[PDB]
Amino acid sequence: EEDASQLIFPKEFETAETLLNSEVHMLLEHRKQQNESAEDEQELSEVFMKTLNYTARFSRFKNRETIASVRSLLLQKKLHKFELACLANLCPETAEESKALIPSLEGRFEDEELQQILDDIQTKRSFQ
Amino acid sequence: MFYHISLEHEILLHPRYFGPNLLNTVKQKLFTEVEGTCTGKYGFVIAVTTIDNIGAGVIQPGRGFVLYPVKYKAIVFRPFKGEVVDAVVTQVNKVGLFTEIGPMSCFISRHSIPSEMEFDPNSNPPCYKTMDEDIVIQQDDEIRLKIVGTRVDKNDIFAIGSLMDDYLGLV
Repeated sequence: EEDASQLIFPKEFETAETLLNSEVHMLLEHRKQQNESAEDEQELSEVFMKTLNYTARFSRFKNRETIASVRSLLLQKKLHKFELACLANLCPETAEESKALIPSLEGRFEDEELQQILDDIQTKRSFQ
Repeated sequence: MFYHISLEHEILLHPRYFGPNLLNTVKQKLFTEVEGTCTGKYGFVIAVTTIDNIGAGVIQPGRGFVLYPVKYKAIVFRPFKGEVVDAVVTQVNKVGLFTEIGPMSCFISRHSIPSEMEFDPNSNPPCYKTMDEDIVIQQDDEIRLKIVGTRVDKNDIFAIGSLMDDYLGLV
């Protein structure tokens, strides 16, 4: 019934906002600092831990401010909450690839423009 | 995909357990009941971001405990069919690829792996490679997959993936 490749999502996830793995990581990092300090609270869940590591391991923008610039950059482009977060997480490098991974992007922009967005994202990438 | 959404949850408490500070108790009980849980509807509740509001306690003659409705912001992970995600390979087997995306497991059927990737049991760490040894996928490698189906067995969700499309595979 649902299919992200056509931006067909369930109702529940409509009024929702997407999060980059980087943002998730930042948020989870804060929740940990809270659990750590201020005792009288059980260790966090396995689900947390696994998400904390996965998220970190795939965070492409390690700086808080950087993250915001990526978000805003894409934000001002006719993109779906899903499409935005997906471009930031997967960072494809070419429009072709881009369209392949996120078919919903087809026909939204000229390859030229789409390649601009991809290239800008790469620029914010906090390589290592 | 990760989302930041608003969820609801009811906390039931008999007076005897209000603790020195109720609001805190309600809050501590909430974190404990929802964090780590999973549903087919919203998926994995990764963590409670904020407690927006604690409704007025409900006292319905008959119950001896009071029901406190709670609205909160949480980070959830809800995969969808058609979504492309980066995964971590946890195991190479002659049956396929067992990977993990955050808290959710995802299985890539050998049948859903391009034919150029022959299976090699004899390889040091078992793996899938092109006869060309050009591309090699093994345990702990990061790969890109397209989720083909999702399942919910006992409130926990898991998925099935494929490496059949273009621009998928080794990262």
